[PDB]
Amino acid sequence: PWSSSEIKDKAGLEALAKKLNPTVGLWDPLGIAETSPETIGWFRHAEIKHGRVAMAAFVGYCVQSNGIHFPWNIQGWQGTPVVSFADIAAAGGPADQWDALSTPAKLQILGVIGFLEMWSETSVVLKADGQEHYVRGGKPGYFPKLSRSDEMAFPHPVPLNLWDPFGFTSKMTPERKEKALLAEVNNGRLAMIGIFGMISA
Amino acid sequence: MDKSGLEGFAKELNPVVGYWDPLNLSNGEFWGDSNSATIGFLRESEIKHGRVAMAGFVGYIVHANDIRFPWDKVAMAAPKGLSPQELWDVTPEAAKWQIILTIAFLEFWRENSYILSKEGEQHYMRGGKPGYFPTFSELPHPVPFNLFDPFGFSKNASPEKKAKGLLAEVNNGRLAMIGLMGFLSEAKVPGSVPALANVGIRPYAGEVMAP
Amino acid sequence: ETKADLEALAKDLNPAVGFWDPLALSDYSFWGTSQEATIGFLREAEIKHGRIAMAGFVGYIVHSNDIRWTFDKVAASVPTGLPAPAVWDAIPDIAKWQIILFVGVMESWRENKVVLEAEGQKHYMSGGKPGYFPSFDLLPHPVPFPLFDPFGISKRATEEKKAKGRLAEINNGRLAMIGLFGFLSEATVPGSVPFLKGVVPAYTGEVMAPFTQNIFTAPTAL
Ligand SMILES: CC(=O)O[C@H]1CC(C)(C)C(=C=C/C(C)=C/C=C/C(C)=C/C=C/C=C(C)/C=C/C=C(\C)C(=O)C[C@@]23O[C@]2(C)C[C@@H](O)CC3(C)C)[C@](C)(O)C1
Ligand SMILES: CC(=O)O[C@H]1CC(C)(C)C(=C=C/C(C)=C/C=C/C(C)=C/C=C/C=C(C)/C=C/C=C(\C)C(=O)C[C@@]23O[C@]2(C)C[C@@H](O)CC3(C)C)[C@](C)(O)C1
Ligand SMILES: CC(=O)O[C@H]1CC(C)(C)C(=C=C/C(C)=C/C=C/C(C)=C/C=C/C=C(C)/C=C/C=C(\C)C(=O)C[C@@]23O[C@]2(C)C[C@@H](O)CC3(C)C)[C@](C)(O)C1
Ligand SMILES: CC(=O)O[C@H]1CC(C)(C)C(=C=C/C(C)=C/C=C/C(C)=C/C=C/C=C(C)/C=C/C=C(\C)C(=O)C[C@@]23O[C@]2(C)C[C@@H](O)CC3(C)C)[C@](C)(O)C1
Ligand code: KC2
Ligand code: KC2
Ligand code: KC2
Ligand code: KC2
Ligand SMILES: CC1=C(C#C/C(C)=C/C=C/C(C)=C/C=C/C=C(C)/C=C/C=C(C)/C=C/[C@@]23O[C@]2(C)C[C@@H](O)CC3(C)C)C(C)(C)C[C@H](O)C1
Repeated sequence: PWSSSEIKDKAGLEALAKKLNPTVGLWDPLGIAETSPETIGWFRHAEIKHGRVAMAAFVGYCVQSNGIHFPWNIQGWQGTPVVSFADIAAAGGPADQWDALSTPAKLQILGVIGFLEMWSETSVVLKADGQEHYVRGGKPGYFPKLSRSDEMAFPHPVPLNLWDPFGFTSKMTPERKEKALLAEVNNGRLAMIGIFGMISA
Repeated sequence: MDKSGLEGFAKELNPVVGYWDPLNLSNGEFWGDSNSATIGFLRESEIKHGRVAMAGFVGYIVHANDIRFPWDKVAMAAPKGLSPQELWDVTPEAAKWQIILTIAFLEFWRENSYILSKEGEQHYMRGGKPGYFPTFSELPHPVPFNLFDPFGFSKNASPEKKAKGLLAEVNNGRLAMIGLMGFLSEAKVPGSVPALANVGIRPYAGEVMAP
Repeated sequence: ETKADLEALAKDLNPAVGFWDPLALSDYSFWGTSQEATIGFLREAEIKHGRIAMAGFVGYIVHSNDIRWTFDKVAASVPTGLPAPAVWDAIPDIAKWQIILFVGVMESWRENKVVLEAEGQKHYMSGGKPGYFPSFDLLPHPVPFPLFDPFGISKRATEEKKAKGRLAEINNGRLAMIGLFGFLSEATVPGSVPFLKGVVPAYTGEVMAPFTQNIFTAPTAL
């Protein structure tokens, strides 16, 4: 059973809809607001995560198309062939650059991404922190801290966290955080349509 | 609707014609139901035939003009200059089956008394509004756009306007069946309908009612 | 279960369709036994057929696409590219006879009065639970897992979730008994399922003929 103020009904979805945009309101033709609280939370977090990934992908696409490559060597230290980020850039456009990336580099990147995914999904970590799983009444999008000294801390200390490593939010006001969440949802949708547009082009 | 109400309704449809029932089908008990049931069934049959005939008149014109969408591949690939019947017969068999099976589901939904009773209506024979297609609230997944009036232009209409509209529906469908069947007859036996002879109803050499 | 219970079950499976027995199997007394036991047998039959047909649908998709086990010789012996019905006919008959006898041992285990009443349930015809399968607690020898949930999942499931799952089981079984037979009918009768034309490979043999050589006339041995 849900025990939080997280949205669990079409009324709350409509409230958040007018909050993010008074004009559109709730645009739900498929009627996936007519679902259980757990599914509503799942859809909320899915939207948020697509926003994160789409924004990151769009900014990466812009930087890679501009051609601001890295100055290092990507391989060739532990007795392997030498490949440079300049070579990766000269491979082609962003999809071609990803294709030109070596296979274990891809595997390690995807592994770190999955590590962050599971640190998000781990209910015990959120409850050691101040949250629960987004399906069972948790805030959609909260990343638990990777730096900690609790029993749920890594064997070796981690320096910083994923979100807010140096407190750029610092103390944003108790509701301007929600304002930024609204702006984030809108910008995530915009970046979603944008990145699919660039990929289609 | 009782038979007195049927005579009344015929008078509203046309004050001059009245209750022209040369076969007296209204005075009958089909499958041993009541006379009110027979009236409801005949009313639904007339409304449904008029509806399908009105849509079929529009479809026959639209096909005869070779008006096809600018986004579809099937129609654009299909041969042009065909009659509407030839066009339907050369449509893919899977497409025909999807059309007929969706029509089957719509018929099942219309007949389903559970859905009508959840919406405050009944089956037409058992006493209810003939021609009322229920909404899609009871569906397993929540679709948008109920069939009748999907965008909601008649939500605020008045009962008198709606009664006038139902009378118009019956009469306009009555001549719509005649029009569509005129097209089919002229594509079949030539000279059946004189007036269309100039426009060149595209000849068809098959029995339409044999898929 | 009573016919009122069947009506309630049907109205919970599909509120609109409701109780839709048009042949009155629910009313015909099977073997002279009461309606409450004919209902049990018929409901167990529905559940069992749906189970076997769901498994058969997944298995037919697996066999037609030749996703075979990597470390067995029988699968290697069977030629590749055959129709899924033929992937059954190309097997040693001794393996068919052991699949069938495995189901026989399992369905002897299921209907056993002693095992059912030891675990707490009764026979499906004796007012028990239709579609239940007792675990191997009273087995002569130990065995690692049961059939239903060999692992632990759903050992702590609510009765509401179990009821929902049984309803979904019946409905998906009703649908899979038609999907699998759509595959078989399109294989052995082209243009029978209009939507699978050119999808299901054709087949000539009889899907209701398990063994190549007729067991009733001339079997084969190994
Ligand atoms: C005075 C006199 O003479 O009689 C008296 C006695 C009598 C006879 C008893 C009386 C009566 C009753 C009458 C006259 C009843 C008439 C009934 C009638 C005439 C009923 C038609 C239905 C048509 C339908 C449903 C068409 C569907 C059509 C469909 C779905 C299509 O074919 C679609 C399609 O075509 C398109 C659009 C485009 C093509 O690409 C493809 C095809 C071909 C597939 C009266 C009233 O008392 C008058
Ligand atoms: C054309 C072509 O090439 O392919 C086609 C054809 C082909 C291959 C055939 C196909 C197939 C599969 C099909 C059609 C399979 C059909 C299977 C079917 C129909 C199987 C019945 C079993 C009955 C049993 C076990 C009876 C037990 C009987 C018993 C034990 C009784 O006591 C009966 C009972 O009455 C008494 C004696 C007394 C009563 O008081 C009680 C009852 C009523 C219980 C496909 C997929 O369509 C493809
Ligand atoms: C593609 C390829 O080539 O991959 C290579 C990869 C790699 C890694 C190099 C290779 C390897 C090594 C592998 C994979 C090794 C696997 C080893 C493994 C899996 C070893 C099990 C031991 C089990 C025993 C001894 C059982 C005792 C059994 C006992 C004591 C029992 O009585 C069991 C039982 O009590 C229960 C449990 C419950 C009771 O109810 C029933 C009974 C009484 C019967 C291979 C082979 O080269 C293949
Ligand atoms: C021709 C035309 O016009 O139309 C049609 C004709 C035709 C042929 C019908 C067509 C088709 C295809 C159809 C309709 C196919 C249907 C197939 C079907 C219906 C297949 C179900 C499988 C279910 C399984 C294996 C379930 C396992 C479930 C298991 C083992 C579970 O774990 C259950 C579970 O409860 C537990 C125990 C624990 C809980 O935690 C919850 C879960 C869920 C995990 C076409 C091609 O589309 C076109
Ligand atoms: C690279 C990916 C990425 C991008 C491009 C991106 C962009 C923006 C923008 C756009 C300009 C705004 C305005 C914005 C705002 C907020 N982000 Mg966000 N963000 C990304 C990633 C994460 C992660 C991992 C988390 C997170 C969060 C929050 C919180 C909540 C703070 C709180 O109240 O704790 C707020 C207000 C955390 C959270 O709790 O989300 C529910 C969290 O874990 N973000 N974010
Ligand atoms: C292709 C099919 C089709 C055609 C070509 C067609 C043509 C006409 C014309 C001709 C010029 C008029 C004037 C007219 C008028 C009305 N139609 Mg109608 N109609 C079609 C289909 C349906 C369906 C599915 C429904 C429906 C209805 C109504 C109501 C509502 C009354 C009320 O709400 O009381 C009114 C007034 C609904 C209803 O209740 O019908 C009993 C309903 O469900 N119609 N309709
Ligand atoms: C493997 C072969 C096998 C087959 C092919 C087969 C077929 C049929 C048919 C099909 C025509 C019917 C209709 C039927 C019905 C019942 N079977 Mg049966 N059955 C088999 C095996 C066992 C075993 C091992 C037991 C058993 C039982 C029962 C009971 C429970 C009554 C109760 O306890 O109230 C009922 C009603 C249990 C029992 O009571 O046996 C004394 C029991 O132990 N069956 N059985
Ligand atoms: C290959 C065969 C097979 C398939 C494909 C299949 C599919 C589905 C689906 C489909 C989407 C659902 C949703 C579903 C749900 C449930 N199944 Mg099921 N099932 C299969 C086999 C068995 C066996 C052997 C048993 C069983 C059971 C249950 C229970 C427990 C209820 C309870 O404990 O009250 C629930 C909720 C056990 C039982 O007792 O069922 C009364 C049991 O023994 N199932 N099952
Ligand atoms: C084995 C061997 C040899 C060897 C070797 C050796 C010693 C190899 C060692 C390899 C080693 C040790 C490789 C580390 C990589 C670390 C990476 C990529 C870190 C990324 C770090 C990232 C992306 C961090 C991100 C964040 O931190 C940010 C920016 C802020 C925080 O808030 C959040 C997190 C934490 C996410 C010889 C001696 C040569 C001989 C022979 O060959 C055999």
